[PDB]
Amino acid sequence: FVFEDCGSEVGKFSDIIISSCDPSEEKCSIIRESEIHVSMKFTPSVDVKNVEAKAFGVLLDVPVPFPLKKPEICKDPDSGVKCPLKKDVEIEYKVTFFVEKATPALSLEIMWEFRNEKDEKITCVKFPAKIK
Ligand SMILES: CCCCCCCC/C=C\CCCCCCCC(=O)O
Repeated sequence: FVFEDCGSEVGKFSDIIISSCDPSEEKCSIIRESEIHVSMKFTPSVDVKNVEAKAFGVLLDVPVPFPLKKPEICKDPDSGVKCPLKKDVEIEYKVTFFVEKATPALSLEIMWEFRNEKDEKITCVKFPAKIK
């Protein structure tokens, strides 16, 4: 599968790594009852004062918004990212989350965005996943 760019206007990403899956697969396997480690290498094209992350699961061609626990990336002590972000400098975001047993097993497209304080997209990543 491909970590597709779903449109960003104030940055780009170069690499996404999800511990439970490899891009050689048809869909990204997300294992329940396990810790998932996610990394993104990205570069803002402008100086960024604050970052708010957004996630969506695609259903019926419509991206449905899903709540994140720590959307203010720069204020999360474990993210590895400190604001302000400098223009043209590649940095890396890190996050670990645990997928509960109570998580339904399904296949869906995931859309994941980092926005700045101005609600402009720094990154937009889209990929197919299978929770299994
Ligand atoms: C309930 C299971 C959720 C399904 C797993 C989604 C997998 C997508 C992988 C990476 C993009 C999401 C990154 C956000 C990490 C969550 C941390 C948080 O709650 O802020």
